[PDB]
Amino acid sequence: QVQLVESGGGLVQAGGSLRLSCAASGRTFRSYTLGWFRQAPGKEREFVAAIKWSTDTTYYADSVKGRFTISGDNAKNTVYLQMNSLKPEDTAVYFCAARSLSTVIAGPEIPWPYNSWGQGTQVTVS
Amino acid sequence: LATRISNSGPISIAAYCLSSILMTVTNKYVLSGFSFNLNFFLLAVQSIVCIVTIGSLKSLNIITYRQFNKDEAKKWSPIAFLLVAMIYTSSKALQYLSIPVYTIFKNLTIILIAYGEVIWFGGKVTTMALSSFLLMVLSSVIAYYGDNAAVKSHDDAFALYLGYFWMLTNCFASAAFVLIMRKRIKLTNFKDFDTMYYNNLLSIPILLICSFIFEDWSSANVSLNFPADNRVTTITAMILSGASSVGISYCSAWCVRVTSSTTYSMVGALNKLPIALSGLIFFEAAVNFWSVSSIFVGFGAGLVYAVAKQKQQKE
Ligand SMILES: Nc1nc2c(ncn2[C@@H]2O[C@H](COP(=O)(O)OP(=O)(O)O[C@H]3O[C@H](CO)[C@@H](O)[C@H](O)[C@@H]3O)[C@@H](O)[C@H]2O)c(=O)[nH]1
Repeated sequence: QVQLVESGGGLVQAGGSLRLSCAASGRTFRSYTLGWFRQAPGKEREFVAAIKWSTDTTYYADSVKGRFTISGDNAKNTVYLQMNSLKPEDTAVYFCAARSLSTVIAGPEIPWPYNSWGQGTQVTVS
Repeated sequence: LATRISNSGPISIAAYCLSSILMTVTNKYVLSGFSFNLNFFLLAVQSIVCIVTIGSLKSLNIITYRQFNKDEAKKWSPIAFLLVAMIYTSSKALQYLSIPVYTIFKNLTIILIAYGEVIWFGGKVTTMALSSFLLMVLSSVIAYYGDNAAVKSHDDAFALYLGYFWMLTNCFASAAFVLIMRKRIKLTNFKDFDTMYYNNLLSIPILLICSFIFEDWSSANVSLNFPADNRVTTITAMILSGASSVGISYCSAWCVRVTSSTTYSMVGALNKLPIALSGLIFFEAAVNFWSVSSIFVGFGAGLVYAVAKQKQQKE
């Protein structure tokens, strides 16, 4: 079984910093695009960030530009998502979604080409 | 109006080329995934769709094939097994390798087919054909270096080796299927579609059983393969893949009927380049000096061999 596991979620005071990870329990992220979504308590999933593993090209959401930083450490097959200056509205469950299709056919902000998903981790900011 | 399109030349080649691309892109979409493990189940669904599709056409009187006979299936089971081994190793090889690298690696099959015929079927290999076989070995070597130029860990290289193992096995399984099936077609006398009908009849039971023993059929694993949200897209990809196999078969018999067999051999070889580029556009594939030149050297090698067989059959 190949699953994506997130870690690092928790409760942080407003204006702090946090880090989230998305590891793999199986094959490598080669030739895949890893994205981070959030599901607020009573809203729909929202795009946060994404990264292309091989070429390391990152696409960021409109409202999290200059605050988050999605980076990838190639030595452990892990994808990180630094969060800085978190506002209270960031409270949501952060999912990690693997993908293979290209950005030409569908944009990086579209969920349907994402064929895998992790359980996610609760992030709360007060 | 339907008569006008039926005899058209350009339309017959466009339909075949678009159905070939459709088969590869949808098969690669489902196969790649991230947690996809049920390769036997996917092949079983595609075969079931093929049997339902041709069963529908024959009912409407668009395609004619034979009627199943038990005595006629006991003599075709060996080829059903060879089809199972060929498709499965083709799914594994495509799962780990990119579409371009897989396509050029598939040209190694005709080296085994052509040299397979000389030992048993009494054929021969002309100098042009031999010149091609060298170019497809060169393309294989270049592509191997193309993939290896992007692996920098213990993992991401064992994945490559698994891709090459399933590719090499698929080369020996496709050569065996072509040669043995040729030997037996003289005995059975299937002509146009009954060969596909029996292939997809026996392939269904074999794949379903092999999935039970080999693949993991559990509540957890099935959820990973088919997330509730992405069920609609994955199912539609599987259905389009199965119906694309029927589309290519009907459009291939269509192409031969209109533009003769001489143009169909060259259409199959020329169509390889669109199939390779479809991998770059639709999926993330490495682009560099080795990989790009590998597509054009492997394309030129296939074209030269096609002209070589065209010359050999001329005299
Ligand atoms: N991709 C794809 N190809 C298909 C499909 N269905 C059929 N084909 C391809 O369509 C062709 C059908 O050719 P056959 O009717 O199987 O002829 P053959 O056995 O390959 O004929 C060979 O032997 C003869 C006697 O030695 C030769 O006369 C002939 O030229 C050729 O070498 C093959 O290339 C086969 O792979 C399909 O769904 N998909």
